Amino acid sequence: MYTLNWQPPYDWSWMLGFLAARAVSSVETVADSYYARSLAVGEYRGVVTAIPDIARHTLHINLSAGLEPVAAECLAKMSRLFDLQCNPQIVNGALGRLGAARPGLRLPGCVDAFEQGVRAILGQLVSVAMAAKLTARVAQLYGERLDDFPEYICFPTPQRLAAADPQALKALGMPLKRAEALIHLANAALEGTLPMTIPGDVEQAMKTLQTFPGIGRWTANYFALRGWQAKDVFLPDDYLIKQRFPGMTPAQIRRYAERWKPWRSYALLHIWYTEGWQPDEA
Amino acid sequence: MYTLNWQPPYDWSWMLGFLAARAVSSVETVADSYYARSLAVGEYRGVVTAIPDIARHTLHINLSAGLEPVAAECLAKMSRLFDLQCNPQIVNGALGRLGAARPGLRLPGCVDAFEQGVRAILGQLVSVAMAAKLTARVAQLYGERLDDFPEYICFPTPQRLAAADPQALKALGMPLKRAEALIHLANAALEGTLPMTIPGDVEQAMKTLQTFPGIGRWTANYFALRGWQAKDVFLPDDYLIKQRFPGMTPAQIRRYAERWKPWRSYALLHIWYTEGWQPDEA
Amino acid sequence: MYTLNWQPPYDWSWMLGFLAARAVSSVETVADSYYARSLAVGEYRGVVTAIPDIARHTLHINLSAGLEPVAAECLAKMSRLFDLQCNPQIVNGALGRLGAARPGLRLPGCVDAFEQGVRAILGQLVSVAMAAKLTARVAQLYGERLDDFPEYICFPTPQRLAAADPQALKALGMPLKRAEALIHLANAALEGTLPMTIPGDVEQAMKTLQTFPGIGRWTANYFALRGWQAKDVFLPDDYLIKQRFPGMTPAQIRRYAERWKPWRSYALLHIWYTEGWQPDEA
Amino acid sequence: MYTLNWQPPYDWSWMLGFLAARAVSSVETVADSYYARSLAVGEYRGVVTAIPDIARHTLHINLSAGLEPVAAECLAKMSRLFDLQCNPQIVNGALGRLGAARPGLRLPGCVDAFEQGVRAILGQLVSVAMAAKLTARVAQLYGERLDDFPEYICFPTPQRLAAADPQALKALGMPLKRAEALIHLANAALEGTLPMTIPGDVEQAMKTLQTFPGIGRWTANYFALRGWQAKDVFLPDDYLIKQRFPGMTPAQIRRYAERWKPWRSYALLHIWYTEGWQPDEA
DNA sequence: GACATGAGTGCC
DNA sequence: GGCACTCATGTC
DNA sequence: GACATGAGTGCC
DNA sequence: GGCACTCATGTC
Repeated sequence: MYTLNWQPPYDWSWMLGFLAARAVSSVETVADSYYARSLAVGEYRGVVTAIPDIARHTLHINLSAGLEPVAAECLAKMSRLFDLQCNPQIVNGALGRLGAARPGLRLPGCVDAFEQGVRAILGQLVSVAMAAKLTARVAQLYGERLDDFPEYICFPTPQRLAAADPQALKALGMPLKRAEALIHLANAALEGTLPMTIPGDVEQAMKTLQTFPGIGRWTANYFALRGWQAKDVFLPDDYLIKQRFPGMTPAQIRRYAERWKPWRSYALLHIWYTEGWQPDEA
Repeated sequence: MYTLNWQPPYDWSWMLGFLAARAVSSVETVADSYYARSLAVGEYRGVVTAIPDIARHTLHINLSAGLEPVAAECLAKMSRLFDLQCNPQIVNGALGRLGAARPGLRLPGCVDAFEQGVRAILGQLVSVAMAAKLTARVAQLYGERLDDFPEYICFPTPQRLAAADPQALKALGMPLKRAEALIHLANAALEGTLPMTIPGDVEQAMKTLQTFPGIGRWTANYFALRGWQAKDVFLPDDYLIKQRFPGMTPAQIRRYAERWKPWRSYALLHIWYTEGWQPDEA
Repeated sequence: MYTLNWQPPYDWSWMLGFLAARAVSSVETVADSYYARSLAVGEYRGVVTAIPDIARHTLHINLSAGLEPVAAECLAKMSRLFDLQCNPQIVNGALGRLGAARPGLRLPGCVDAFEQGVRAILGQLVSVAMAAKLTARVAQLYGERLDDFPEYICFPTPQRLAAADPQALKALGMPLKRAEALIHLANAALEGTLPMTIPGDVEQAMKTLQTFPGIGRWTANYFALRGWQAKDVFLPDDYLIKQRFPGMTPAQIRRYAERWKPWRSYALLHIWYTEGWQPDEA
Repeated sequence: MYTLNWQPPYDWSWMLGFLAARAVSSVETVADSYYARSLAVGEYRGVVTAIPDIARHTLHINLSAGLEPVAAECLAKMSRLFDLQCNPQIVNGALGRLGAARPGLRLPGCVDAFEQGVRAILGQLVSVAMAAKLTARVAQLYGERLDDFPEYICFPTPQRLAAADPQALKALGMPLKRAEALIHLANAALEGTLPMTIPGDVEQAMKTLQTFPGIGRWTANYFALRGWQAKDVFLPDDYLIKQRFPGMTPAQIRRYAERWKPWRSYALLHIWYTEGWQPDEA
């Protein structure tokens, strides 16, 4: 129905694959030709279905009737998720070699900063698949089902999680500390203390974000990258990243990563997805 | 040339009129058949043109090339400005008689919360036409002019007003306290402390805004109403509102206004634009 | 055994009467010729007996063997409780008539600031008789018993009340808010946040006390007078004071009291203890 | 005139030796047979003289006429400075061989915590002798000279040192951060933020003190030890203490000192004054 | 991965 | 001897 | 209109 | 009494 453009190239298989690995049961549905999920914008609810059209370098978006009143916001959330703004020529011509292998690489964003904040926290320590597992159990117990689409369920809202028993969340398979971190976040979201859109001084905001209980530098960085689509942040503390920069310390990986400014987020993504990458033999 | 839907009725004449009186020179251009303005989204900039289609209950939006990359967010911004999500038969079915004369009334939003905050501040005590001219001088001194469209100029940014000399701003025609309110607000915007979207707990947020230097209850209420498009806030501290409820104190006005919950913001717009309105013997 | 002198005249009948009405069962014993109570200074504990010898305008202090290693401290605490430093000629001189019916009037201090802090809070609203009873219940539940004096009990320490159960104190006959006030005061004392000695800036210090939950302006003023023995503070908010200045508001009474500077604490006492008194309708 | 008791043994040579080395000209006089200094308690001023009487295990205190009204507090101030409360059998019973060589060792305290705070700060990174002269300069420049004893100057009040020009202090011979630290400490004293008496939770109160400018973990410790006479604190960050524990790191010394709880302050003093001392090679 | 604790390494 | 900026530990 | 004071009112 | 809320009132 609705239609948005993008600038070639765009590696849709890479993106869909990336979302699929983290997809949450009952919330999202990922296939090789499309993406679909529940979506809440205020008291408006429905299902969004994104269908890319390669030959035409366009993305078709369909909305169930309940989301029509806020169509444009849905579109906006979709374009942030898919990084439709990216000019690959600018980024690739900057990252050089590092990106030459997957020039269609895009930054997977989010459809809602609060959700991403919940995802990031639950992604602490565990495996990607284990976080999706955990996130799935949290959505199941605290999310709302769509009257029109029972197979689907909306991600738990800020109020619902703000009013959850720490013990209950703990029972889903996470420390008490993690559950407290989640509740705190829902409140920050209710009060407007969790920036929902990318802030002008990402560095400063990430510092404030770290004063949140349960949110360390990794979570704040990862949340900035995904939740805000901050394009120039690296994850020198990441598990896989330490495994790509053998024997290097956080401030080293960090100083190194500086050569990719101001597209460190994209460089980070390429490294994660470059099977045998290793720092330059310099 | 995009397109967005709206439900009838929609009083465009009234809306464009409300925007026209507050139109800021070089930033916005208002006519009886279209609205247009400079628009910045991150580092992307251009000019938006909104043409209403009464024939097909549609709103045609056109963007210059420099904004096309972030097209979706632009459409979202225009939909919040024009209140396209509104179901008038629901609001008026609730407001009753108060809304029967102007059922097409809509809540004039903003295209960016930061800008709206600045306008709210530069609108204190002075006249509407004055705030407009005053605000234009600020946009004149701190705005980013568009290369693609020299005639237009982007609204100041938080980083540009945060680094502004108090005295300089004051010399444009405002007390020093107000120049300082603008500087503080820009800072808050920079670090993510200023909610850019409607928060879950609208008054907890408004209470927090009242700690900001230069922001009292009237400014908070007004900011929430237009900046967040909060649908259930009333302005019992408003000059004109006090005149509409002869000899009534803020609390009495607020008590009375409860009859229009959960659509007090619409009630407010109807009462503001209904000369000679007066409360019942209730 | 030990002896401390004073400057005549000293109204011991008034001093003992005042202390006698506020005495806490098992903690203090007040008779016509002597005062005695439990006393803890660190881990040193015992009983203190003070016998005033009018003839030789001296004060005889006896100390249980347990307090002997900290004799001086006990002596200084007795001198602060009895305002032995007072020069009646200077106060009665700077006060004129107001302080002529009882020039022996002394400011009753305290033996420990935290204790006075607790008394001040528990002395809120209820009558003096109820405050003493209420306080007696608190001492009875959290106090320390003296092995050599089974009849006496040490006033509760900050370490016990800080650990106290809010509900336990509430059960003694006080609002939950007042018990929480006590718990917080005890935590402040443990942390070194409660000034145990008169600060140089009493006004600033009191303003800081008022940020303590359960502590308003009255409690802070009363605590300064008794707890720090600050000599220049008035209780414009006091109940009995309001009756002493009919028709006048806290600020009027306060403007009036400026005439007795810098001995307002004393004036406050005289006016307090003069049923007939009334202001000069200037 | 006045007499205070102490339990033997008491190494007076050592004590007077410790105070004489740190004596401030115009403030205190220290001789073989006595100790003397200016003293201010409110608006009462004068000279205090302490003379130990070894024959009867007592200390004689003489107060100049100006301090009689507050004699008891003066007596208490002397008891805290000379650690009269100490029971050497308990301490020495616990310390074992560590204090067998000097069973009369006492903890040199102070007569005022503010003053002690200033001395702690002025003695940072300098020699005992320099600190004394440095301090003396400060005293002379901001003190209150006694009319009855011309050569005696009262130590600078908090009010006087708060309003001191941050440069005049630099002049005397201290860094810029050094003088700001003094001016800060002084305001705290005025507002009641600097505990004047030992808090129930020393570790906590010390943490808070460390948030003070110019006050680090070393000064906070030394301050607790002398200004509050806390008996169980150690100084692993002390230069001399480092030399006494060859190699070992701050945390290791600390863990070793634990063997002397709850008298680490005494353990500390013994180690300071036992030259070829070295830990057990165990 | 979050978080409080702990070793160090130059400049005031 | 304060004080800011890293890494190494060691439960949860 | 933001914002100190000040004084009322009513519910802990 | 504490305290949050409410209604002048005077200033910038």
